[PDB]
Amino acid sequence: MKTLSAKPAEVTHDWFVVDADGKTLGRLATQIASRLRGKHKTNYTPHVDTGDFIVVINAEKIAVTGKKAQDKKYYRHSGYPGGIKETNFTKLIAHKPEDVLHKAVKGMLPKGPLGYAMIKKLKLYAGTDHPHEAQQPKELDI
Amino acid sequence: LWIARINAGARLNGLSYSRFINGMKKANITIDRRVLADIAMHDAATFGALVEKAKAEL
Amino acid sequence: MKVQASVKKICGSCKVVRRKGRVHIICTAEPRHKQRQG
Amino acid sequence: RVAKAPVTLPNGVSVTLNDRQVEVKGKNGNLSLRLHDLVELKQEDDVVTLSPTVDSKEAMMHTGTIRALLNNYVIGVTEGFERRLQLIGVGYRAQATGNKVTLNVGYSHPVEYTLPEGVSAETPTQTEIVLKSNDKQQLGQAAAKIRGFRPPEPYKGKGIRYSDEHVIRKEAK
Amino acid sequence: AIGLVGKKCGMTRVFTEAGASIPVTVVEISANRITQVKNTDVDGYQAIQVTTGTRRDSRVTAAQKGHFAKAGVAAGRGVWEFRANDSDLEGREIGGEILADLFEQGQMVDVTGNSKGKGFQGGVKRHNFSMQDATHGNSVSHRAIGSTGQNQSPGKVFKGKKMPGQMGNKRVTVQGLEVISVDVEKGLLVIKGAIPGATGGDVIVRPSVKA
RNA sequence: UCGAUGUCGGCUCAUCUCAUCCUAGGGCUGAAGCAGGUCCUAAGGGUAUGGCUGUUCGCCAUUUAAAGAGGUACGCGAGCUGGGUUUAGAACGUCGUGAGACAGUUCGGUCCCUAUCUACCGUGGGCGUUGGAAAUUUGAGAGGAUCUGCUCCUAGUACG
RNA sequence: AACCGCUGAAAGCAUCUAAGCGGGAAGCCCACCUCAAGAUUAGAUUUCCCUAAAGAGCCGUUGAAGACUACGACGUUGAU
Repeated sequence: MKTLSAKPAEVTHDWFVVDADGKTLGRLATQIASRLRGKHKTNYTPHVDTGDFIVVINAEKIAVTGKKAQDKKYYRHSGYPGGIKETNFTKLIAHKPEDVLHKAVKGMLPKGPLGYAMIKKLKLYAGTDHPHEAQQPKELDI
Repeated sequence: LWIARINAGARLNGLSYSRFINGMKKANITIDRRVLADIAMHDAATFGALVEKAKAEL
Repeated sequence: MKVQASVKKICGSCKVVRRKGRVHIICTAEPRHKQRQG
Repeated sequence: RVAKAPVTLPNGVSVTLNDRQVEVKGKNGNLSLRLHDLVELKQEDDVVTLSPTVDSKEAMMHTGTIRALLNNYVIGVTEGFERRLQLIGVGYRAQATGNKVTLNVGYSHPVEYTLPEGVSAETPTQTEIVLKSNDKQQLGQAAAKIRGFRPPEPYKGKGIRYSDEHVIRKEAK
Repeated sequence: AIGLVGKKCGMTRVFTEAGASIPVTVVEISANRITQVKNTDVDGYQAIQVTTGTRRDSRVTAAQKGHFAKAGVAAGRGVWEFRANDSDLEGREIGGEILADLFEQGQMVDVTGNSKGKGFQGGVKRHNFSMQDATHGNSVSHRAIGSTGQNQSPGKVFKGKKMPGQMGNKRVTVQGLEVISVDVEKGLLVIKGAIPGATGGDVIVRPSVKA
């Protein structure tokens, strides 16, 4: 008797829809990261991607508690001297509303080639309409 | 790895790992985590029965 | 107005007001006595 | 105390609450505000009472502010709000035509100001300006904006000042 | 905001009746044949595509030949595009003509061109670096770049550092240039200013955004 | 760190902080006006040439809107110089009997390295972009730029 | 941003703030100029071609283009 791996050829990725309207950013991102990593499956092995395809709608309506809408700052560096740029949660959700949840899930997910694959799996769409009618995903509440 | 897989199975059956192991220990079930993970991975119904015993002991 | 760590009323006319988690002293009688904490 | 104080309604004025929005109809005009969730509105003939959903130090304040808003709206719609501005100086004169008022001041270019909706400005004489509004908030904001262009000065008193208000005086030399 | 494509013929001068020199450049303007109209529905943005000049069939590929035949225009020596809006797409349909009468005398224009290429040049020329002393013991550093960083901290050259590079042969735009004269019959436009590039090159003339 | 981490100053080239020199927005004023004084916000740009001295500094002259305070191995010599300091010669004052010595002075006195890696400035080859190709392009994003005097007019009006 | 507010209670008054609504800097993000899909999230549009096709390259004459490259033009149906 040996402990077996998931044999990537045999793993199937299911499609789920998550409505981000009115949910807490971090508390939703933790669950999305867990689903993307595949921690809910009994065949989970750290080196195989066994997670699901998470489609998120109403990404701009994600909520943060306290004064974090006006005080949570996102920094980045351009690589040039003094090239440190800072934006707000509110301005970021106005400009690129996906990037908030994308960044939150990225920070939670592991770093590496396999983490890049799982973050590739993630699908985020603003608004109540998504171009995944063909996939026929399943509504999920979490 | 065994603990992760057992947690996954217990949560599929409606229970967490820290309660499932406690229920095992209260039921006096001596199955090791290696065998428990094997059962969770390759036989869902037997693991469901184990979770039922644990939940009846809790 | 005077910016200082210690702000206290200088007369009865002076009034203490808190805005944006900051301490301000405003008196109608005198403009100079007005103070802010910071 | 203010929250406890019940608002008195004239016979003509009528107030309705639906979908958490308060609407007041009177002869002068119609005024609408948004009710706070902690606060609750009760209508009994000839009177209106405001009470909080939950009893707390946080909610008492909100119910009080809502009561003050509603009392101000009731009396304003019944009679309206009037404010007076005075211009002091040889070269200062104000002329109001229609909804736009032009004020002449020290600056070379004559300042032109457009009043917001629900505000009417009349000038029986150039020196003094009269502003009449349905509601006190708009009246005060418009008066403050008009005052902003040419605030008073303490050496000679020149500028735009409210009749009620008093200007501090300073002596040169 | 749609413009036109011309050829720089060189610089000359215009005398004013008051006796004032006006240095001008003459741009040859062959009729710009509209080859494609772009819109929000099909393309997502609004623009006018034009061709100018002439190209022989041996040099016109089958794909470009079909692209031109769709519009019904004769192949030119290049295809250009102008960002346009609803006002500017009013009367411009595929196969139409844009002439020098797009621009009227006395208005400001912006001219874009490919500046003369100086090749690989040093800091002294390209970045206007101050030259080091010719004498007083100088050895091999008359035109040297000099220090490029400070020390261990940071210990790296910062990005955007000014160093010897290729100079010229880049897109350059000049703004606020008047238009002295327009000739539809000769298809020539006369523009105040340097109008960057060399003579015989292709220059883009557009209305000034500043106005 | 002594089987070696090159000193001060100058030149060239910079990068960052704000405890802001000018510009920009304000409160108070013993703010009549013009000019200021103090403090708050603000680092986007700009923030001199010469005589003396090896000088950093400092004094001076003449300007400027202003001639800011600092960190970066008191930035920067495998980028340059080598005037001072700090070898070997010689001399003055002083100390020592003497050889010699002086954060005392004076004249003179070899500054190496063809760049492997990182970094940076340019410019190409390869493949990829769900058949291939010729063109036109949207823009996630990145960089550049951001300075300011004087004259006239308002008006010799407001103020005095 | 500092600062100045309107209305307004906690705190019958007062109060720029707790709800709500304003003004406000060479500063922040756009707007201006340049680059930009190796943006592996590799996008979009119009044409052309598929039993060595459409095209690309080599080669040759070469350019206000260039270190070599690359880029631009032309090669008898031609002014390179």
